[PDB]
Amino acid sequence: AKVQVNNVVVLDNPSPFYNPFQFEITFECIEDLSEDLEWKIIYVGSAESEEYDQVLDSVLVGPVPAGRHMFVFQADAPNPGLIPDADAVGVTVVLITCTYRGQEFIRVGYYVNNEYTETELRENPPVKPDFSKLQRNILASNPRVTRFHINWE
Amino acid sequence: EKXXXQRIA
Repeated sequence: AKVQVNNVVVLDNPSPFYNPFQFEITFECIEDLSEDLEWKIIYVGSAESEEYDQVLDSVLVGPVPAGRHMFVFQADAPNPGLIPDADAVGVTVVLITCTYRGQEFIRVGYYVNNEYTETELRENPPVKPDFSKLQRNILASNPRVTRFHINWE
Repeated sequence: EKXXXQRIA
């Protein structure tokens, strides 16, 4: 792989549900790449259906200069109006992917736990989720890193 | 319908 992801640090975690995601990413480009590199953050609104995935943000750079690069990838929180009530509270997934010439070469997945923090709400959760009272906890210590063979030339 | 908790992979 001509692009290697050296580190991903999850920032501002845990945080309120409405806070933007912040991932500090360090990567190495072994050689100059003439085409475009695109990073994306995708929120899994529903483990029951991929139709509820929300692309929170995307960053594009091209050509890609060789060397060591670092940036904080920030994305606004998902739209709660598109999250099924059954999936709002509890564990879900957030993904960071990178593509080169449209080919996905790396996917970094985290479990995300959205939970109430006050006793009354944890003991009597409202039938309609209250996103203003949810805390997002990204399970940052163990991301699932998947790499894919792509054509770099 | 929760048995895709392998979306992280």
